[PDB]
Amino acid sequence: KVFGRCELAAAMKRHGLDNYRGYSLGNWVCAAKFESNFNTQATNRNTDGSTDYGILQINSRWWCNDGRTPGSRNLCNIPCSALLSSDITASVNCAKKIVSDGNGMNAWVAWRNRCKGTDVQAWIRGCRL
Ligand SMILES: [Cl-]
Ligand SMILES: [Cl-]
Ligand SMILES: [Cl-]
Ligand code: NA
Repeated sequence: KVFGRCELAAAMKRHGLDNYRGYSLGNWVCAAKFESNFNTQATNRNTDGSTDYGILQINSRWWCNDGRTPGSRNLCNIPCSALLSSDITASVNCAKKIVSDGNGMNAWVAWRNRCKGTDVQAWIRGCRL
Protein backbone atom coordinates (compact mmCIF):
# COMPACT_ATOMS: atom_id res chain seq x y z
CA LYS A 1 0.00 0.00 0.00
CA VAL A 2 1.24 3.49 -0.82
CA PHE A 3 -0.22 5.88 1.79
CA GLY A 4 -1.00 9.49 1.22
CA ARG A 5 0.66 11.90 3.62
CA CYS A 6 -2.42 12.82 5.71
CA GLU A 7 -3.74 9.27 5.41
CA LEU A 8 -0.56 7.95 7.03
CA ALA A 9 -0.56 10.65 9.66
CA ALA A 10 -4.07 9.63 10.63
CA ALA A 11 -3.17 5.93 10.72
CA MET A 12 -0.11 6.65 12.87
CA LYS A 13 -2.24 8.69 15.27
CA ARG A 14 -4.84 5.92 15.34
CA HIS A 15 -2.09 3.52 16.45
CA GLY A 16 -0.72 5.81 19.18
CA LEU A 17 2.45 7.06 17.55
CA ASP A 18 1.69 10.75 17.81
CA ASN A 19 4.00 12.16 20.49
CA TYR A 20 5.21 8.66 21.34
CA ARG A 21 8.47 9.05 23.27
CA GLY A 22 7.98 12.76 22.73
CA TYR A 23 8.19 12.59 18.93
CA SER A 24 5.46 14.55 17.24
CA LEU A 25 3.43 13.09 14.45
CA GLY A 26 5.31 15.08 11.79
CA ASN A 27 8.56 13.39 12.86
CA TRP A 28 7.05 9.97 12.22
CA VAL A 29 5.54 10.99 8.87
CA CYS A 30 8.84 12.55 7.80
CA ALA A 31 10.71 9.39 8.75
CA ALA A 32 8.30 7.24 6.75
CA LYS A 33 8.56 9.58 3.74
CA PHE A 34 12.30 9.23 3.51
CA GLU A 35 12.54 5.59 4.61
CA SER A 36 9.90 4.17 2.26
CA ASN A 37 8.14 7.00 0.40
CA PHE A 38 5.05 5.82 2.28
CA ASN A 39 5.14 2.37 0.62
CA THR A 40 4.38 -0.43 3.07
CA GLN A 41 5.98 -3.02 0.74
CA ALA A 42 9.42 -1.38 0.55
CA THR A 43 12.38 -3.73 1.15
CA ASN A 44 16.09 -2.88 0.90
CA ARG A 45 19.12 -5.08 1.38
CA ASN A 46 22.00 -3.80 3.52
CA THR A 47 25.62 -4.49 2.58
CA ASP A 48 25.98 -6.68 5.67
CA GLY A 49 23.30 -9.13 4.63
CA SER A 50 20.42 -7.80 6.72
CA THR A 51 17.32 -6.28 5.12
CA ASP A 52 15.09 -3.31 5.99
CA TYR A 53 11.33 -3.80 5.81
CA GLY A 54 8.25 -1.69 5.46
CA ILE A 55 7.15 1.85 5.90
CA LEU A 56 9.81 2.52 8.57
CA GLN A 57 12.52 0.24 7.09
CA ILE A 58 12.95 -1.91 10.16
CA ASN A 59 16.15 -3.96 10.07
CA SER A 60 16.33 -7.76 10.32
CA ARG A 61 19.75 -7.44 12.07
CA TRP A 62 17.92 -6.72 15.35
CA TRP A 63 14.18 -6.39 15.10
CA CYS A 64 12.45 -9.03 12.95
CA ASN A 65 13.10 -12.49 11.64
CA ASP A 66 13.62 -13.09 7.91
CA GLY A 67 15.52 -16.37 8.20
CA ARG A 68 18.51 -15.14 6.23
CA THR A 69 20.28 -12.75 8.59
CA PRO A 70 22.88 -14.84 10.51
CA GLY A 71 23.57 -13.88 14.07
CA SER A 72 20.68 -11.48 14.08
CA ARG A 73 18.00 -11.06 16.68
CA ASN A 74 14.19 -10.67 16.47
CA LEU A 75 13.48 -8.25 19.30
CA CYS A 76 10.03 -7.35 17.97
CA ASN A 77 9.21 -11.07 17.86
CA ILE A 78 7.71 -10.93 14.38
CA PRO A 79 8.45 -12.20 10.89
CA CYS A 80 9.83 -9.36 8.81
CA SER A 81 7.03 -9.98 6.27
CA ALA A 82 4.54 -8.73 8.87
CA LEU A 83 6.17 -5.34 8.52
CA LEU A 84 5.05 -5.19 4.84
CA SER A 85 1.31 -5.34 5.49
CA SER A 86 -1.23 -2.69 4.43
CA ASP A 87 -2.19 -2.47 8.09
CA ILE A 88 0.63 -0.63 9.86
CA THR A 89 0.02 -2.10 13.35
CA ALA A 90 3.05 -4.40 13.34
CA SER A 91 5.41 -1.71 12.06
CA VAL A 92 4.09 0.78 14.64
CA ASN A 93 4.43 -1.68 17.51
CA CYS A 94 7.97 -2.52 16.54
CA ALA A 95 8.89 1.14 15.94
CA LYS A 96 7.70 1.92 19.48
CA LYS A 97 10.24 -0.58 20.76
CA ILE A 98 13.01 0.78 18.53
CA VAL A 99 12.50 4.42 19.52
CA SER A 100 12.49 3.36 23.19
CA ASP A 101 15.88 1.60 22.87
CA GLY A 102 18.01 4.58 23.95
CA ASN A 103 18.81 6.77 20.94
CA GLY A 104 15.29 7.88 20.13
CA MET A 105 14.57 8.43 16.44
CA ASN A 106 18.30 8.52 15.59
CA ALA A 107 17.81 4.77 15.07
CA TRP A 108 16.43 5.84 11.64
CA VAL A 109 19.43 7.29 9.87
CA ALA A 110 17.20 8.99 7.27
CA TRP A 111 15.30 10.68 10.07
CA ARG A 112 18.56 12.00 11.53
CA ASN A 113 19.83 13.12 8.14
CA ARG A 114 16.65 14.49 6.61
CA CYS A 115 14.07 15.20 9.34
CA LYS A 116 15.83 16.00 12.59
CA GLY A 117 15.79 19.68 13.31
CA THR A 118 13.59 20.56 10.32
CA ASP A 119 10.06 21.96 10.18
CA VAL A 120 8.49 18.53 10.58
CA GLN A 121 5.02 20.00 11.22
CA ALA A 122 4.90 20.65 7.48
CA TRP A 123 4.32 16.91 7.08
CA ILE A 124 0.92 17.14 8.79
CA ARG A 125 -0.02 20.54 7.37
CA GLY A 126 -3.66 20.69 6.38
CA CYS A 127 -4.43 17.19 7.69
CA ARG A 128 -7.76 16.59 9.39
CA LEU A 129 -6.41 14.79 12.40
CL1 LIG B 1 18.04 -15.05 10.39
CL1 LIG C 1 -3.28 0.95 9.16
CL1 LIG D 1 14.61 11.14 22.58
NA1 NA E 1 16.82 -11.06 12.58
